[PDB]
Amino acid sequence: GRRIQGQRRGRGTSTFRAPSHRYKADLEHRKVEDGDVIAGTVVDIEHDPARSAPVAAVEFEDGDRRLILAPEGVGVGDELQVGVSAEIAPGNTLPLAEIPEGVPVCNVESSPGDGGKFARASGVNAQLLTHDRNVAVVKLPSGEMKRLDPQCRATIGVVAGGGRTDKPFVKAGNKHHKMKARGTKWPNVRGVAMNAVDHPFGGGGRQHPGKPKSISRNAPPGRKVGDIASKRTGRGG
Amino acid sequence: XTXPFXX
RNA sequence: UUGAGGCGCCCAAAAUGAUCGGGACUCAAAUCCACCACCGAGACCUGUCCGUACCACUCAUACUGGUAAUCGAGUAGAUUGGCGCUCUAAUUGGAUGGAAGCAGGGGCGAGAGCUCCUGUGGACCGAUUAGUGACGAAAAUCCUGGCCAUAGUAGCAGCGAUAGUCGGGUGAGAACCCCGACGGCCUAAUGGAUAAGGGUUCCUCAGCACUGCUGAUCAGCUGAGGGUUAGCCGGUCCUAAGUCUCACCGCAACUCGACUGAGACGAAAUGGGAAACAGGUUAAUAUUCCUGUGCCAUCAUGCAGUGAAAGUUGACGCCCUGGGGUCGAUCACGCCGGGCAUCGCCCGGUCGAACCGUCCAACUCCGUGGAAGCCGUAAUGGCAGGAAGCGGACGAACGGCGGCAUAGGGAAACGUGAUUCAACCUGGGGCCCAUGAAAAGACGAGCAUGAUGUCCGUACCGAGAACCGACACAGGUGUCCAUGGCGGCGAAAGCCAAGGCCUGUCGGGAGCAACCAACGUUAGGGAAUUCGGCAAGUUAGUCCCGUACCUUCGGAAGAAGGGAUGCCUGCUCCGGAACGGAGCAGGUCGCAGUGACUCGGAAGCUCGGACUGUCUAGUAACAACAUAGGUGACCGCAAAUCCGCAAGGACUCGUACGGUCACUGAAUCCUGCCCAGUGCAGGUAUCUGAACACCUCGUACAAGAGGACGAAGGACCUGUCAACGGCGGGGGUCUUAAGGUAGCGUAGUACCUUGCCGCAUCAGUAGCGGCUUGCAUGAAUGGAUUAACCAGAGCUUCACUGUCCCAACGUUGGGCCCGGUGAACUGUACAUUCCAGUGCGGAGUCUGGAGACACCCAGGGGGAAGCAAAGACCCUAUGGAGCUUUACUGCAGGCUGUCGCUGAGGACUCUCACUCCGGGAGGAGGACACCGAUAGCCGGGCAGUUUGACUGGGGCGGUACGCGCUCGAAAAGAUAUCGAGCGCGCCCUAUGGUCAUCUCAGCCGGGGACCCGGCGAAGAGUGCAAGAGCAAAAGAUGACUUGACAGUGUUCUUCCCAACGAGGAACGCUGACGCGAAAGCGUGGUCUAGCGAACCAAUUAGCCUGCUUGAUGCGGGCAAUUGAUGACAGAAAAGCUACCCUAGGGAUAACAGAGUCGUCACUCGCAAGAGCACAUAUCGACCGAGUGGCUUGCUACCUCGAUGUCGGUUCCCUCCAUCCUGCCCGUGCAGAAGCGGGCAAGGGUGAGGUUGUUCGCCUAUUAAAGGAGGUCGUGAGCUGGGUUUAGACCGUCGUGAGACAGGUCGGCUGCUAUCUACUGGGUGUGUAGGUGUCUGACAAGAACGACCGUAUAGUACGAGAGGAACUACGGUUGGUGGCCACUGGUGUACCGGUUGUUCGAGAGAGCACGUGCCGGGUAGCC
RNA sequence: CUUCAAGGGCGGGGAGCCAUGUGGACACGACCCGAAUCCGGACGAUCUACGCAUGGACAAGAUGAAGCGUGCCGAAAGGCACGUGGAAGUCUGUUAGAGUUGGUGUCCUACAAUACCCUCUCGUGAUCUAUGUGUAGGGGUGAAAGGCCCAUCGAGUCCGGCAACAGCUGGUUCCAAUCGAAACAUGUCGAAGCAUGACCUCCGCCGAGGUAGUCUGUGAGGUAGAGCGACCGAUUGGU
Ligand SMILES: [Cl-]
Ligand SMILES: [Cl-]
Ligand SMILES: [Cl-]
Ligand SMILES: [Cl-]
Ligand SMILES: [Cl-]
Ligand SMILES: [K+]
Ligand SMILES: [Mg+2]
Ligand SMILES: [Mg+2]
Ligand SMILES: [Mg+2]
Ligand SMILES: [Mg+2]
Ligand SMILES: [Mg+2]
Ligand SMILES: [Mg+2]
Ligand SMILES: [Mg+2]
Ligand SMILES: [Mg+2]
Ligand SMILES: [Mg+2]
Ligand SMILES: [Mg+2]
Ligand SMILES: [Mg+2]
Ligand SMILES: [Mg+2]
Ligand SMILES: [Mg+2]
Ligand SMILES: [Mg+2]
Ligand SMILES: [Mg+2]
Ligand SMILES: [Mg+2]
Ligand SMILES: [Mg+2]
Ligand SMILES: [Mg+2]
Ligand SMILES: [Mg+2]
Ligand SMILES: [Mg+2]
Ligand SMILES: [Mg+2]
Ligand SMILES: [Mg+2]
Ligand SMILES: [Mg+2]
Ligand SMILES: [Mg+2]
Ligand SMILES: [Mg+2]
Ligand SMILES: [Mg+2]
Ligand SMILES: [Mg+2]
Ligand SMILES: [Mg+2]
Ligand SMILES: [Mg+2]
Ligand SMILES: [Mg+2]
Ligand SMILES: [Mg+2]
Ligand SMILES: [Mg+2]
Ligand SMILES: [Mg+2]
Ligand SMILES: [Mg+2]
Ligand SMILES: [Mg+2]
Ligand SMILES: [Mg+2]
Ligand SMILES: [Mg+2]
Ligand SMILES: [Mg+2]
Ligand SMILES: [Mg+2]
Ligand SMILES: [Mg+2]
Ligand SMILES: [Mg+2]
Ligand SMILES: [Mg+2]
Ligand SMILES: [Mg+2]
Ligand SMILES: [Mg+2]
Ligand SMILES: [Mg+2]
Ligand SMILES: [Mg+2]
Ligand SMILES: [Mg+2]
Ligand SMILES: [Mg+2]
Ligand SMILES: [Mg+2]
Ligand SMILES: [Mg+2]
Ligand SMILES: [Mg+2]
Ligand SMILES: [Mg+2]
Ligand SMILES: [Mg+2]
Ligand SMILES: [Mg+2]
Ligand SMILES: [Mg+2]
Ligand SMILES: [Mg+2]
Ligand SMILES: [Mg+2]
Ligand SMILES: [Mg+2]
Ligand SMILES: [Mg+2]
Ligand SMILES: [Mg+2]
Ligand SMILES: [Mg+2]
Ligand SMILES: [Mg+2]
Ligand SMILES: [Mg+2]
Ligand SMILES: [Mg+2]
Ligand SMILES: [Mg+2]
Ligand SMILES: [Mg+2]
Ligand SMILES: [Mg+2]
Ligand SMILES: [Mg+2]
Ligand SMILES: [Mg+2]
Ligand code: NA
Ligand code: NA
Ligand code: NA
Ligand code: NA
Ligand code: NA
Ligand code: NA
Ligand code: NA
Ligand code: NA
Ligand code: NA
Ligand code: NA
Ligand code: NA
Ligand code: NA
Ligand code: NA
Ligand code: NA
Ligand code: NA
Ligand code: NA
Ligand code: NA
Ligand code: NA
Ligand code: NA
Ligand code: NA
Ligand code: NA
Ligand code: NA
Ligand code: NA
Ligand code: NA
Ligand code: NA
Ligand code: NA
Ligand code: NA
Ligand code: NA
Ligand code: NA
Ligand code: NA
Ligand code: NA
Ligand code: NA
Ligand code: NA
Ligand code: NA
Repeated sequence: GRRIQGQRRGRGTSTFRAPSHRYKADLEHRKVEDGDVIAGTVVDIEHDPARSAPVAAVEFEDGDRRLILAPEGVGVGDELQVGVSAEIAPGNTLPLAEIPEGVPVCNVESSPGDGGKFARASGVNAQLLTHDRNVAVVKLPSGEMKRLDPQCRATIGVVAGGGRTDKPFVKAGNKHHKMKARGTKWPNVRGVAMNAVDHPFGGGGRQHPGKPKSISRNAPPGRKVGDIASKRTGRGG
Repeated sequence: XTXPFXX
């Protein structure tokens, strides 16, 4: 047959890429030799095209102007701080070690210094639970307990724009416009509606998958479609 | 090739 | 009275025109028995010749003589002698006193071919012999070239752009080249400016051979010249998506490849951007040249300035909106110029830049002020955190104002105000799960004077002739002019300017016929048309009133329905006002007031999809795709998923409110049961599970054999169905897990089926509702349902109407005639055909007849199985491709063990390689991971292939695919079919072998056991089909035995004849045995079935052999046994294709023809029976005999280089087995009404409802509403509803692709007529100059068919009820021919009314599609 | 050679080698043409699909969402009326522009290798459009039709492999003389083909019989017919 859609994707052509040339800023934590003496003032609040959520512009003491993954409640004028001694308020970024347990955190680092990886979507937030001289236990937004180095820096508060998913798109046109700002091919045609040549589910006189939808993890790309390595399906039982 | 000549 | 025979008669019906070949024939020209004489082949006889064979002579196959009664046909094919062509060689010739070739002609040869004469030609050409070979053509839908018919034919008409006419000019020549007038056409274009693209097409002169749909003096044509001028318009510069180069890395390698780093490239209308305006000028350029005026940049000098880089700008989305404001447009008045002439109107003009200077509204801010309710807006809004007011800072236009300008421009005047206001300027509000470039550059940052400002583009077209489309192509092709006038909501129609054009480039003629394209109008009726209202029509603008069901409360809704509508006079209200809007009163015309134009028909029921959206460029726009919404799956990012060979990359400037992978498909009510199979996932005592290392054996090593350990995986267990899918039979459990819940239901799913009932209609295979046992409904393979939406499918109603009854007339372009231009398709040949026949069964050409004088014009297309296409259907080929899968085999990829990198101290620590995070310091990780190598598992993701043959086509079924018997099989042998009966793929250590003893079934008699006797040639038994053999045995009993032995042959068979293997059998030999007294018997079973190659392995005994050589190991070989290929003389092997493709086949199916006639239709013979009695008024079984060729079936003859389907339609001919009509017979015939039959084909046999239907069902009429043939008549006539392509849905089946003798929505109809045929029209020839009038061989007709009524008569008849006829009349219907006084239609002749617009008004006209609309209408045609 | 043995197989009493012509076989293009493939390297996104960059386009009218305002009612929450406002994959619309339902009209050697006319759909958005740019062939692109990738698509185009192979259709050119078939048997993935036989022809050899007809003799045979108290099995009735 022909490569299925998932295979055209990898090639990274236009249709499948994100309009990076239209993105504002690779939101990443600042760096500080140490001390923590760093702090800047919120200058503006902008819309981040890449995440359909607001981001805050900031000017630091050393005259450094950069956009920041904004938590909720951060307004212009506000003064944020980034360092080991940074105050324990919303908006400030500091190593989990200095953050008190039970505090909602966002934009957490996987490895200290990576500048943030976890919890960065609209309104999500991690949860610092356990402290240790060795491990800091964070409960990610997926509900998973993540064991992190207490040296991994993170921002206090929950990500801004929460509740964005509550309103339906209502019409194709609204998806269209949003989709156009992401690295995604849209709309979606179901395999079952295609020709056998184009997808493992294609063909037939009527529309239905030609085999059970649950595919093996070891399946080769081109054949791995439907329910990937499903531990189970359905809602019952 | 499509029924009546040549539809 | 009866028997037999000959000839005939009855029985006896078919489709264009009857037949024995025809004419025709009757004491025959028939038939039968004899007889006579003739005709009639290439046979037979005979003369001569030829060939072939043989004989004699001969070197001879040279002659000569002889023989053939026993020689003379021939496709494929074998054999053999010869002719012709090129060039070489030897020998030898001809030619300018004329070679070759060519044309015509003479002679020879059976012939291929040779040769001569004449003319042409003007320089080469042969013969013999031996060679040579790109050596001989009628053919291949053969190739190239040329040419004829076609044919003076089609096209030069069709397009909402119908365009011209009269004078004249130039000229050899003028319909189309030019001037004028008149008449028109184009209005987002047919005008103006341009991008791309073209590339000289631009201008001028000279031309017409080419090109131009005709002509040309003209030209985008030909030829020669000429033409494009920039500091301030573009390019150039900047950066965009993105691109390239170098470096680095990869790769076997590169002209290859991702990242990273650096550099460069990337915008001419239309991104950003230093600067130019006005006039004049040329045949052609022009913000470029010239005149005037202005501006920018850089540098130089001088003065000022020390500021100088922070900031601003460049620089930005979508929707709504206010304010400022120019051009334009219009209004008022003045001036200049024109026009008009009944008035006093109408048109044009009334100018003047860049730039310099200056003005500033909005926004923001400041002071003052001091609002507790005020300020403000179109709207939102604003304020003690300080509102209004006042004052002020900053601050706009491509705008105003002044200059510019006793510049420029105008014949002149060379205005002033106003409204609405494009451009341009500046604000306010709203939206985003969407956030709406960047860089160079400018500003910030003065002034004078001078210098410099190069390089490239610049013509023209920019399209119904300069571009792409082969064309001067009705197609395609971007931007700006969106503000010209009336009109009106309008960038709409219609009409008209400016500007453009008469080149969407052939004309002339006929009241101009048929026929065709577009179209107008048609009385009465009104969907009767048709698959279907297809096509057309109706409605229509604006205001007022008014508005149902349902509904998601938005909608439905312009529901529906009703009324109004002009002009004129005088006014009111809103507003600053409009040349804006809303109303009032009065007057008044028309058939008509949105008077043209513009401009919805409406309502309901059902189905589908929620909606807008998407799609098969070029037959499908749909119910298909998408969608929001619902759900499931995967993943914590060093992730899941995906790309790359690698170096590396997309997702990702992303992070679970993410994004990947799938399913379902808005809302609403809901979404039952099943984990057995399959899939996915988790677990796992135990079982199974590879390689490395390890243990044993083996080998001086090694190959190799085995063991131990055991990963993923599997077994096993569990979870899971919004995962593939499943939800029955039976009974009051069974398969295989469950056994169909809510719902829905004859469904786009229901075979039966037009289901039953109801609605509706005269009538309803339709539609709707109810029922519903559901062939074969049903829950995210989503079920039910649903407002809104729809070029979706079905149905009903009102309205409307030429769709129809049933056609007519008209309009324009063709058609027809004439001038000019000028193709193509097609062509074996012949060709005036017709009716029949025959023939490979579908003939212009054969056969028999008939008909037929030639040529030409027009027509509609009957035939040439017409033209066009090597049939798509079907089969076949050891053809192709796309697709599928638990087909065969492999290849990626994933998982997993192991080895290397790889290090220190069956679980564990560390750090040092290696990895990752980090700017670094350092942190995490860590001998793992990554990478290289290997092993096991998963593995249609991908690749290559296979998937047999036989067959009354193929498939399914079957195996007649290897064997045996009887019959078929025709008394030797051989012998077919999917022929008839039926078997074999073993079994047996005895069921083999020998010997001894013995005789069986069955029956009878005596004491179904046993015992005795008798009869008993064979019916018993002998392993198994069948057929055959056998009795002191081949059978039975008993005993003994292992010959069912080794080796090697002969022969037959397998395979008749007649080659062919394995296998089988018969008969020997050698060896060794058994039994018997012995002869002898035993080469398995009494005979014919019980079977298997090569390679490879194992096995038996002996030997041969392995690369200089010895030893050991391990190999190679001679002989043979065993292991299987049953498709059985041996491949290792599944499907779909409707997305299809190719080679072919009528070797083979579907359609039609043809043969057949079981089937079907009809008849006849006999006449049981019933018909109250009575076979025969009527009905009529059984059985028997037939005719037809409508049905079906069979066959496979014809066509697969195509003979276009079903149904319908239109139009023509026919058949009789007759429905009606006429004339008759019988009657269970009183009459009337019927029932049955006979002759008979003249005429008739109609209209509608469901259905694509044919068929059939139903309604009302009727004299009756018959059936059938013509290629199931009729697609070079129509239609296209159905079957039967490509899309899609449902049910069923399938793992799947996909299928269906299931249903359903959608789905392109080609061609200019040569021949023949006919309808009509002419020109000639024949009869052999003329005018007029006739005749009538033959030819055509349906020219007439039928019905109702009245008198007869309430009569005959009859108890009555009821109720005729002859005849004479009147009328109707269908058909036919003709005609127009009458009625009716038309009537773009004509006359009138009237809307919009233009000519100033009036008058009088043009346009509104070939009449603007409306009203009337003559002739003619109907 | 096999072999106790026997019996078999192959070979043996000197003819070859070379040359030239010619018949035929096998491999190769193999007498010639004839088709759908398969594979390699290249050239195409001037068409079209999808994306991206930078620009442009949408007369006029209709409906009237939120928000806001005024008035009335209310203790309040709020409600009602009127106005304002101007929302919408909203409506009408040949505005421009886009699309393509019916006529199964015209055309169908066309104006045109997809046109013309009328009718019809959309027309503020998932909109339309110019230019620039990206994706390339078992690969793209695809709101999915196997659609599209320059009149080319169930795997583009060009050239090459290449004179592909075919058991399938078509064709294969001068004269004469002699002989003269087979359309059958066996085997075959074989039945549209081959091989081996039968059969046709040619050559060398052998050397006296041969046997298509008839008669007779010595033999083989169970078909026609017939018949069945002759088997066998069917098939009537009566005392
Ligand atoms: Cl999303
Ligand atoms: Cl000769
Ligand atoms: Cl330019
Ligand atoms: Cl405002
Ligand atoms: Cl009637
Ligand atoms: K055929
Ligand atoms: Mg980032
Ligand atoms: Mg995108
Ligand atoms: Mg979808
Ligand atoms: Mg499909
Ligand atoms: Mg597949
Ligand atoms: Mg579905
Ligand atoms: Mg087809
Ligand atoms: Mg002969
Ligand atoms: Mg000589
Ligand atoms: Mg020939
Ligand atoms: Mg003609
Ligand atoms: Mg005209
Ligand atoms: Mg001239
Ligand atoms: Mg010119
Ligand atoms: Mg550049
Ligand atoms: Mg520009
Ligand atoms: Mg010019
Ligand atoms: Mg110019
Ligand atoms: Mg032209
Ligand atoms: Mg009428
Ligand atoms: Mg009807
Ligand atoms: Mg009818
Ligand atoms: Mg219509
Ligand atoms: Mg007023
Ligand atoms: Mg239905
Ligand atoms: Mg829809
Ligand atoms: Mg199409
Ligand atoms: Mg459509
Ligand atoms: Mg269509
Ligand atoms: Mg969804
Ligand atoms: Mg759908
Ligand atoms: Mg019903
Ligand atoms: Mg369910
Ligand atoms: Mg489905
Ligand atoms: Mg063919
Ligand atoms: Mg087929
Ligand atoms: Mg294939
Ligand atoms: Mg890194
Ligand atoms: Mg495959
Ligand atoms: Mg077959
Ligand atoms: Mg015999
Ligand atoms: Mg024996
Ligand atoms: Mg083998
Ligand atoms: Mg063995
Ligand atoms: Mg065989
Ligand atoms: Mg055999
Ligand atoms: Mg074919
Ligand atoms: Mg045949
Ligand atoms: Mg025909
Ligand atoms: Mg009769
Ligand atoms: Mg008749
Ligand atoms: Mg027919
Ligand atoms: Mg008929
Ligand atoms: Mg016809
Ligand atoms: Mg036709
Ligand atoms: Mg025609
Ligand atoms: Mg149809
Ligand atoms: Mg239909
Ligand atoms: Mg249909
Ligand atoms: Mg007119
Ligand atoms: Mg191959
Ligand atoms: Mg392009
Ligand atoms: Mg309002
Ligand atoms: Mg809309
Ligand atoms: Mg519209
Ligand atoms: Mg398909
Ligand atoms: Mg010959
Ligand atoms: Mg001869
Ligand atoms: Mg007999
Ligand atoms: Na399927
Ligand atoms: Na011959
Ligand atoms: Na000014
Ligand atoms: Na106007
Ligand atoms: Na002309
Ligand atoms: Na729409
Ligand atoms: Na299961
Ligand atoms: Na399971
Ligand atoms: Na079901
Ligand atoms: Na639509
Ligand atoms: Na009409
Ligand atoms: Na004809
Ligand atoms: Na294919
Ligand atoms: Na096979
Ligand atoms: Na044998
Ligand atoms: Na018959
Ligand atoms: Na044919
Ligand atoms: Na028909
Ligand atoms: Na008759
Ligand atoms: Na026919
Ligand atoms: Na027809
Ligand atoms: Na047709
Ligand atoms: Na191939
Ligand atoms: Na392109
Ligand atoms: Na309101
Ligand atoms: Na159309
Ligand atoms: Na390809
Ligand atoms: Na080639
Ligand atoms: Na082949
Ligand atoms: Na064959
Ligand atoms: Na044969
Ligand atoms: Na065969
Ligand atoms: Na003799
Ligand atoms: Na006989």
